[PDB]
Amino acid sequence: ERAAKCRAYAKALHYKELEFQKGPTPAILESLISINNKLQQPEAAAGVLEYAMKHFGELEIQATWYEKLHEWEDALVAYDKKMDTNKDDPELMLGRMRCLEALGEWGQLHQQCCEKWTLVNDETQAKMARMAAAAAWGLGQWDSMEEYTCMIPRDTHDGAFYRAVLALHQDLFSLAQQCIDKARDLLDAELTAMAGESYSRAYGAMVSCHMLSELEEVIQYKLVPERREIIRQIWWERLQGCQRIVEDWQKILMVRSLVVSPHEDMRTWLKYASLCGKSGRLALAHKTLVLLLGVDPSRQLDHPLPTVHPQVTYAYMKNMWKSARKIDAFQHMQHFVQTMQQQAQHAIATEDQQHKQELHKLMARCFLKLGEWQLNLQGINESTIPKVLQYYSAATEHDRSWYKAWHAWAVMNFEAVLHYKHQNQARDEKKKVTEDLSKTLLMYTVPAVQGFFRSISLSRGNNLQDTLRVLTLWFDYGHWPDVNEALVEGVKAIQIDTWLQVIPQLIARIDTPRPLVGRLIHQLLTDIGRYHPQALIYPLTVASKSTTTARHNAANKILKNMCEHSNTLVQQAMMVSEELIRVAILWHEMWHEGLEEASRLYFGERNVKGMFEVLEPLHAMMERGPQTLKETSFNQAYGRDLMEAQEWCRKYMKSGNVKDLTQAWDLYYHVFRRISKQLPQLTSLELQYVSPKLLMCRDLELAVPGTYDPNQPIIRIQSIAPSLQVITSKQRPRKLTLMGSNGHEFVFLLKGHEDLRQDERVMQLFGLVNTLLANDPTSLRKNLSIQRYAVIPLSTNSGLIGWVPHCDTLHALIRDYREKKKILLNIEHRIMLRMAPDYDHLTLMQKVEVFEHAVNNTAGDDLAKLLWLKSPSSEVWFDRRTNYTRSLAVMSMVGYILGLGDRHPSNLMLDRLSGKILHIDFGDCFEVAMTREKFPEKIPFRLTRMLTNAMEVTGLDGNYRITCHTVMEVLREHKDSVMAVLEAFVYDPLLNWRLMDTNTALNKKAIQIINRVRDKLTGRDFSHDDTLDVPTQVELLIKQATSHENLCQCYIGWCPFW
Amino acid sequence: VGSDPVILATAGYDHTVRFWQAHSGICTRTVQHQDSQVNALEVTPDRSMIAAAGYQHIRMYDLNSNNPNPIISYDGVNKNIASVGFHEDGRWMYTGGEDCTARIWDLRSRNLQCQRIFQVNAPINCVCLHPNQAELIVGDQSGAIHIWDLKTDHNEQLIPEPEVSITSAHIDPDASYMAAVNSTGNCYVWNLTGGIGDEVTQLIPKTKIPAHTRYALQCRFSPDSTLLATCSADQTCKIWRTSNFSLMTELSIKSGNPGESSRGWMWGCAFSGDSQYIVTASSDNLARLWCVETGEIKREYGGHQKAVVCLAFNDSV
Ligand SMILES: Oc1cccc(-c2nc(N3CCOCC3)c3oc4ncccc4c3n2)c1
Repeated sequence: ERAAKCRAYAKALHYKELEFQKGPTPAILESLISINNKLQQPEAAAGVLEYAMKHFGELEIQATWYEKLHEWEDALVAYDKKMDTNKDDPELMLGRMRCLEALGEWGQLHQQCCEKWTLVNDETQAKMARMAAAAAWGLGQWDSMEEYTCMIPRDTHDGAFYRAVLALHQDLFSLAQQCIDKARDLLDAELTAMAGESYSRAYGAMVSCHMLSELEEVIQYKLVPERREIIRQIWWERLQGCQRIVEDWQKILMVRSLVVSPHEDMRTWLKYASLCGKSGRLALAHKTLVLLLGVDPSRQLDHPLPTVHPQVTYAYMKNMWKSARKIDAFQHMQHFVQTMQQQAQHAIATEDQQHKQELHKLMARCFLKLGEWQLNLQGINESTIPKVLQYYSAATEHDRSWYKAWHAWAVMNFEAVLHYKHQNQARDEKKKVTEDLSKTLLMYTVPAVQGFFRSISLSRGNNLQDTLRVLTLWFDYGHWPDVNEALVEGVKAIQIDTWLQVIPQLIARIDTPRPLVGRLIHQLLTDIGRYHPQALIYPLTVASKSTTTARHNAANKILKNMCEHSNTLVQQAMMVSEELIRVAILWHEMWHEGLEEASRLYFGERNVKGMFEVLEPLHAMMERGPQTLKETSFNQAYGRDLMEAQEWCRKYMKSGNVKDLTQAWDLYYHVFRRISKQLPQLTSLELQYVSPKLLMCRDLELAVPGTYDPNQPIIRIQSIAPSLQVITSKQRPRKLTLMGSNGHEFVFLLKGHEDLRQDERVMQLFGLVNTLLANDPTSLRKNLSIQRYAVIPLSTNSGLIGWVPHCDTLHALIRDYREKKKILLNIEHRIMLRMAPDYDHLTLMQKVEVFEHAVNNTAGDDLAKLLWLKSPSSEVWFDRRTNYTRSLAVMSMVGYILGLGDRHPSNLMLDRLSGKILHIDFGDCFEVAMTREKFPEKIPFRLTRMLTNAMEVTGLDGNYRITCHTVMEVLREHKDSVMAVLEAFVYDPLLNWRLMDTNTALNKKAIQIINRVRDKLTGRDFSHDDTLDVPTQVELLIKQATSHENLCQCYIGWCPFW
Repeated sequence: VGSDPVILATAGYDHTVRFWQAHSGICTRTVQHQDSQVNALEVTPDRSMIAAAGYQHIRMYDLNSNNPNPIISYDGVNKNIASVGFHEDGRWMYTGGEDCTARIWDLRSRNLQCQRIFQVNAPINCVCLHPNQAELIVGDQSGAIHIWDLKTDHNEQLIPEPEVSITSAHIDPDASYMAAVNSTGNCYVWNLTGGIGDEVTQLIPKTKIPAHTRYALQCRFSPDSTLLATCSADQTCKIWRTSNFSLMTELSIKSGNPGESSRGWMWGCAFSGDSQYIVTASSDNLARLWCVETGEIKREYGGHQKAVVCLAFNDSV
């Protein structure tokens, strides 16, 4: 029944929304927030209110909007403005009061009640009493409570509840006992009266039901003396665990207040105040602590802080920092620590070890904050550098363990290193200089390394940032003995596991010319070979076949080393990767492109020295002789022609003719035409012709490409599917499919001529961003994640790509709908061309019209509409949407940071089962797409029209935007871990090629890209000078992604109308 | 065709530039303008030949030889060429390109090169020449209006509201008023300090008109200096009183039911000599002759296959 109730609500919401489509009215708008409420979709509905505001200032009073937007603090001073400008107005008071009772302002709420009691209005007399009852409850005065309770009817759950509290104070137990059960049944029948269309009052009934069973433990805590620990435990666990926004917990503690004074709870109230500060209610949190201190809202302001409760003071201190007064905060910290170390050293009479310990750990938190704040107040220069290092080392001493302490110290040293480096490149722009620098850097490099090492061991399974940082120092310091020893120490010290995170970065530096550096890499790589090979073979196999000598060389040693230990696995992996690259581009396929290229250099460029370079390896490639049936059947139909076609080429080399050379091209154009014919006839490949070795493979010990992780039983290639569908494309990728030794099937994409290594690092970055999202509670609350896939490079040319199930490209999904609804696929396109035949050359202004015109004569439904027709139910439909919107918003923001261009309709797809979005192809990263010459992108991420449509109406206002700043919040918080990863493949030695394509040293270019990334993570992306906070940045971004002006410029294939 | 007292020219995306006979709606000659749409038409003060500012070229056909093909092309400039303006004494021409430059062209000489260049950040949408022939007003996509002193080469800039691209600018024959129209849909009016001859020539802001909701595409003063016209993407030409700055006559091509999705943008306009009539360029492939006072459609010049973005009009003796 219950699962069947939300169904009808979802289905009605569909039509309700499609009605709002037809005409946006306040009538529907009312019946929309409400129906989305029932569907316990809080934020989506909140977006309905954002629209309600932006188009109807019409349930009026900006204090009524601030109140419905639960912005009590905004609605209060709005109501103050509204009441002092106006008159009494019975309603304006009720609102002014509700704000207080949510803020927990019992001081003012009680006063506002008594001090204003003409209230000739009798409804004004009825509500009145409920608020002032609790106000008095909050302020002790039980007399006022009873007075105001005597005015609350015993029919209301409220009236029956406040009787239970007043009883429990005066110790009338079986009174309170019965008052509980009456209020229960008054609320049971009350959750059936407002059956569905109520406030957060079915969500706040859980606030009442919680309070009532808790109030039954307050009962338990009165006569029978033996749950004082049991009740406090559940009270404590169901707190750090429980997550109810500030306001509920006030009331919850007020119940517990009948029983335990804050001075015995302390940890409880500190934890609570802790949440008030984090959530952003400092004025409240302050009042929590002032009570706990038992001393002033430091009205005595020039006076020292009281060390009475070392824990409480520290909280007050950091509350003061987070508050305005932050120079004042720093000052009370220095002194607090001084007092604390003296309260330790002298006041510790041995039989006091626990207090000494907890005292020492609180101190380390203090030093951390002291250094943090010094950096915040002064920045990084010759005076602060040693002082904060002093602070951090001090924190390191007092806790020894603790990730943050060691980390903070490493980063300080590493930024000390950076500070001088970047000061010295500054010097060089305008011999004793280098020596002092050498000693300077050596002084800070070695601690940095050491710190990062003790930090990593304290992170375990969560150290990617630190681990890479170790590498920056390792790789970046062409090694001075001092640094190398520190590294060698760490290598021995820290677990092997660690380095798996980092393997491609390491392999990018096998052929390291720096000799002390290289040794350690190789030795470490071999150790990583000893425990978990598998994690090594695939990548090492790639490296060992590499034009660059020193690379493949040093790679082979490691493999050799691994054979004395895991030989057939090395041999298995060897052959599998070998065979797969054969299957990727077949002999004739390589010949076709080669013949196209050769005809461009010669017939269209007059370049025979380039042309010969094109053909010669193709001839040498076959000189080795055929190796598979497919290779021989080409050799017959074409071989003789080509072998003699090269003969004419080599008669010209020596003769220098042009008639010798035209006999060759005579032969070359023959096979070309033959192959071009057989090309659209490649729609399948049978293994037994193409690679029999792969058909042979049975129950191997090689693990299914990119499945292996420790923790997880190794999944091996038990067999290969005998046929590979050839996805007919310009690069004809193969649908290779594998059999798991677990039983399940694994599908891949064998890609011929695309350097896949970039997408690997991108997937790596993603993994991190996934972690971060799983770790932010809010992002975890909403299931925010990036749908990722396995990327296994096989050379510079080829590689494998994990094939996510249940996914169709946006483009595909449309092409079906369009043909099914008898719409010409490229209808928008044709409209445009008919209007402006010279479209690509119009002025921006002209383009915007042609564009707008095309949009106004086409359905924006499509996507939205087919995802409704797909859904088997309606609740399924709804979730698939909630999924889609969130997941898309994620990769809108991440996509931005990575500078992800080229997001056309065949480059993102939708999981038809969950609705979650998925991005493929990560070639155009960083501003690259926008920097290009012809058809530059003006878009940050595709937020195209049929996407928007497919969300809830009130889309960008609802889930999308919220999810946007939620994700973006996380990213800015963790800006450094994210920058570690990115820096790591901007300056990756082998991957620097994607930036010299601005042409169709790099040191300078690379720096920019990385700054650009920081700018984006520090709200400086737009204007240099401003520092935009998240929601602004977000707003600005959504704007840029939506501008017709931007979209009409997008190259037509990108489909800026889809 | 340049022999008829009234020259009326029409261009657009249909690869022709068509000449019409004012008083009838009959098309005289048509010339081939292929490979590009036409961004701007202006008839030289000399009544000898007309200019077609296009994509990376300025083609110039002849009103006198009544037949042939482009007398002069001006190439070697990337991105669109947006505005054309001539200087009374024959041999000068100005342009504002998407290549962010304002260029001075010597008409009585060779070279696809130009005698001068003024360069800004952001594309230049419009270029017009102060009556005194000594200063050029240049408005770009950032929203800056530049005054270029053709003698002192002294760049002097002024942004009004803009972070918004300013679309066209004009200045009344009497040199008393300058006006600039932007993409928000606003129209800014300044009062001209007639420094001139040993020059100062300053600008004192007078009014902002909320001319339109959609893109405002062009503005133009009547020869009178009585009226100011505003063409817009809201499919409307609005004619305002210089005395009040109040709206006097509105011209529009807005369907007749909300469910039409527009059809036609009001690209350009040109007043008659006596300031009694106004001509209109629209994307619905038609030019239009209106009575400025009654707002009456007195003629409809239909002929272009594809849209119209360009007008040229002439009244000289
Ligand atoms: O990282 C890259 C680079 C280039 C191409 C691709 C790619 N990925 C694909 N998906 C990966 C995620 O799960 C579903 C399959 C993908 O599916 C395809 N289907 C047809 C043609 C090409 C592709 C294609 N290309 C991915």
